[PDB]
Amino acid sequence: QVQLVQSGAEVKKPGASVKVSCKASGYTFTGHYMHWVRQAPGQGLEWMGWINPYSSGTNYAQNFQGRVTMTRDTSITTAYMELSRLRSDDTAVYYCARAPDYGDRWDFDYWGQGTLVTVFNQIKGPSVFPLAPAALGCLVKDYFPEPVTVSWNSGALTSGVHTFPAVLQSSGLYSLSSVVTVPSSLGTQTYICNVNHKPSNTKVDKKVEP
Amino acid sequence: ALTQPPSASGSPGQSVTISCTGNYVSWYQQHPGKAPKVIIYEVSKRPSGVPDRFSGSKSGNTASLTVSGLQADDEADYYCSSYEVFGTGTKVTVLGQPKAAPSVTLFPPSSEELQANKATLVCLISDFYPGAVTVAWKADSSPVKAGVETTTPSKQSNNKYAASSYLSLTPEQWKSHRSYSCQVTHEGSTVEKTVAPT
Repeated sequence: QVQLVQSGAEVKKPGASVKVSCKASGYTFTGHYMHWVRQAPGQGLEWMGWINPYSSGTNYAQNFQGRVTMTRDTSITTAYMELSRLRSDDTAVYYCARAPDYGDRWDFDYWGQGTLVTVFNQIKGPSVFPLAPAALGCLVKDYFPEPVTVSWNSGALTSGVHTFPAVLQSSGLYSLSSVVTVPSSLGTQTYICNVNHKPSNTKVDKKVEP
Repeated sequence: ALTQPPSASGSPGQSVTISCTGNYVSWYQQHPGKAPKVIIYEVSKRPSGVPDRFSGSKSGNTASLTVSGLQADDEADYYCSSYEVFGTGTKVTVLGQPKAAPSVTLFPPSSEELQANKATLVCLISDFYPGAVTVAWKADSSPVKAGVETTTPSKQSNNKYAASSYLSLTPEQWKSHRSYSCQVTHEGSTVEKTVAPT
């Protein structure tokens, strides 16, 4: 049987390097090409390159040339792929896939379980800005890492509160929005959003009014 | 270089068609939190284990993947690949629960944020099934790609999906443009929310 078992999950920092293995068994290691494809969380597949296990020749992608190196080991039948100058946008799951045969080299009939890389970087106190209305909320922008606890009136209001999931920005910082539904009542009730981020020890209360 | 429809869905037992506009064509099925698997190779051929209810074709510059007799396992992402180029992807849903139109709420940048030389358009989408939207920001009728950061749908507490999209803008361009819009498409259903400064 054909199996592709990769290395465990890794955490790196901006500028660091990570090496991912791909253990192969049950087939001719040097008779089929090995390809590496990455996929960011919530994004599509992106081909990175292929390496011939026989002649150790590689054909990297244009956008990854000069940054990715692919090697192979005949004795342990393991393919390797090392990427340098990692950034916050390089957080992706990396799979190693096998070319089915000699003639067909792109219909990957076997895939690995994947190796999640988590390029890690600057923590930061969140920036809270009110969202005037009806619906009113608060914007938790440029914070890292997850999670952030958002409440209203120190937990007095819990109905109609929707804490939307944060977005992984291109800068590596998350942005979360939590809003409430009100009869609009705006002039009578006072609304204050309490955001607490334990990793950076930041707790700021902002009052939202029209 | 391969374009796919953002969303496509059908009831259990229906059939759906997924386009791929860009040689051979191959398709992949990827369940959430799982590795992609080949279901279609060499235009229309199928590997072992793929049931006969999967089929493909190509007529001109566009190839189509059709799944007949939809099952719960078919609810997954689907991509078309030509050699090394991969498509945008298509989200397939077996209409598990009753359909629900998305709810859209758009918030302009706050006064406090503008004082810090920053501006962000917060567009919020909630209570929509299937979980697949198409957000395209419009600046006086012209779409803008830079600064667009859109999440992926996630399960709510009521079996529906929620998502959020943000358009980061500078104060100078926010004031220059007359208005901005958050157009979201849910399988051909486009609803536009427009906000304007001041």
